[PDB]
Amino acid sequence: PINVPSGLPAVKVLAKEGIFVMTEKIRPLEILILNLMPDKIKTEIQLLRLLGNTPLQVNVTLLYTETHKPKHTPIEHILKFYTTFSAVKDRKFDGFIITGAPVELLPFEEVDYWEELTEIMEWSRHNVYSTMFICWAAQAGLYYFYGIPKYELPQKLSGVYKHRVAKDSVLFRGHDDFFWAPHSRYTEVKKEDIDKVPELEILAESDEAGVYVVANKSERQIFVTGHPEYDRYTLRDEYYRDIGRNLKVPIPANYFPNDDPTKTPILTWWSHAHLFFSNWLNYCIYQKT
Amino acid sequence: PINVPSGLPAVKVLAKEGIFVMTEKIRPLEILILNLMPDKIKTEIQLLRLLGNTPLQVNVTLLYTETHKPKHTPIEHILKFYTTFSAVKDRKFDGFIITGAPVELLPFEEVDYWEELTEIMEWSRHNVYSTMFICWAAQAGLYYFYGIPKYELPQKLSGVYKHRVAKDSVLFRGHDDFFWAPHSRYTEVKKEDIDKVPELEILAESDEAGVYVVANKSERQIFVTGHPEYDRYTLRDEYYRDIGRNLKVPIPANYFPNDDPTKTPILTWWSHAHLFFSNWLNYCIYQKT
Repeated sequence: PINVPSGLPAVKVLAKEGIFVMTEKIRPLEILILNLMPDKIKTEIQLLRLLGNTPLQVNVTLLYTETHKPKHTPIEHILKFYTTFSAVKDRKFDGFIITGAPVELLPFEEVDYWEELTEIMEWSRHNVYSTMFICWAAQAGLYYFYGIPKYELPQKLSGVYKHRVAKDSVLFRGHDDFFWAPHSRYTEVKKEDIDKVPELEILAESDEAGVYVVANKSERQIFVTGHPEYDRYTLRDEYYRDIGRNLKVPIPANYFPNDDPTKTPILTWWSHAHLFFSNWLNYCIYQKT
Repeated sequence: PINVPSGLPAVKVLAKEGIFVMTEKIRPLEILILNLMPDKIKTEIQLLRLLGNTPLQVNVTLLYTETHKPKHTPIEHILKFYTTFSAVKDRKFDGFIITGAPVELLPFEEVDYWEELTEIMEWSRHNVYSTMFICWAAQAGLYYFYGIPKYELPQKLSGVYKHRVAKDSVLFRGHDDFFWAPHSRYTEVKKEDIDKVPELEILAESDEAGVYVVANKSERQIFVTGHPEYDRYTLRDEYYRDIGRNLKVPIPANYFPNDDPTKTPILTWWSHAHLFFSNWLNYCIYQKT
């Protein structure tokens, strides 16, 4: 069902979970991913897992900035699998995901590649049917399209938080009254700013985590502040990493049994993640363009 | 997406939840429903809700026994919308749902229409790709195909119960470690009987509710002992009904806030229900026949 570049690590990883990606030649959906994460291989796997759960054919195209300051991912992988804005200016896509980045703490305009991002964002307004913006990207987009500013939090929001649906959307078909989603970020946007923009609507939120999903009335722009796509272990690995660097930090919230980091975490947000991305593909894209 | 008979009440009901059924003329999936419930209109709505959540086209055919002893549903509705085994012997279907019935307390062979049911069940072995059997039907089928007997429970199992996945299946893609499903029945089948039949596998179970989902190795037969398709209110209406008949009975388990029947119930099993029926349609049927 989902099609991806030939040697992508995700193929063999996902193959282990019954998810058989492919690498060969109604029409398939064209889904673009602008991967801004530091661990690009992990994020690929997490997103591809959810784009594949479906009977629709998806073709995935992996995009990067021409500005590369080497973070985690090695240069070879980006060179092999990733393309630039220039090679896709001229195409149109049914969907587009712009992922998080570890960049919350700078003003938007003082990010290396804000100007590139801006051109791409603007382009997606016209060449992508529905664009989804995750984590810091939600903030970048809410800011660039609607003037919605971000704010530093007293401390880091890191854990799994409980949410409710604030406004009906097809995106939340199949949801229970309450669901869980991970958040991991040092900044936030606010109901009170968003509330001043009629084009925007708050679809889900959390008392602990705040605004979670906001969207256009047409749902051609969807802003997600958390990380529904994270693995059971994602937060744990981050925790063990920081602790191993002798940094003192909070145990992620509502994640570890009894808040015990040796005791393995309980997976509570898979259902939401899967429903959410299926609905996007089926309801926000396939049945609309 | 989902197609159904012209005047079905479900059309207008589901239309209220954005689910636009249809009534006109890859090919559509042919899904047969043998509705044995006493409230046939309710069950239609509950099942159609979950068969429709999908990008695949489904055509639904509503089947009944030629034996009718009038329960709840009026004769006019059955006469208008329902057809008999004879009119469908000759067709083949991709999927088939056989629903519950209020019949647990009789031996199988002393049910009015066991012999009709038996002929239909046998037929589905050959003319239906994947057959799903719910509530009492799970028991009828487990019994008829594998010799698996049912047992009376000390008291009635009535509530929402927590479950785990016991064996991996595509049916449970997107599930959390633990999920909820309603059960409402006076009888049960047992791990210990099922365990003696290699063709069977237990896919989900509950410590409180017991065996929940069992299946063929090919998943061409799926047995569900609970009612994932129930509305928020289904258990409440049953409760108010029985209490109004001055019958003393248990408050349904894990359903009412604080076990208070005026306080409205919290919907906790929608996610599971939706994932489960999507997976059936996508993974157990569409990608196989």
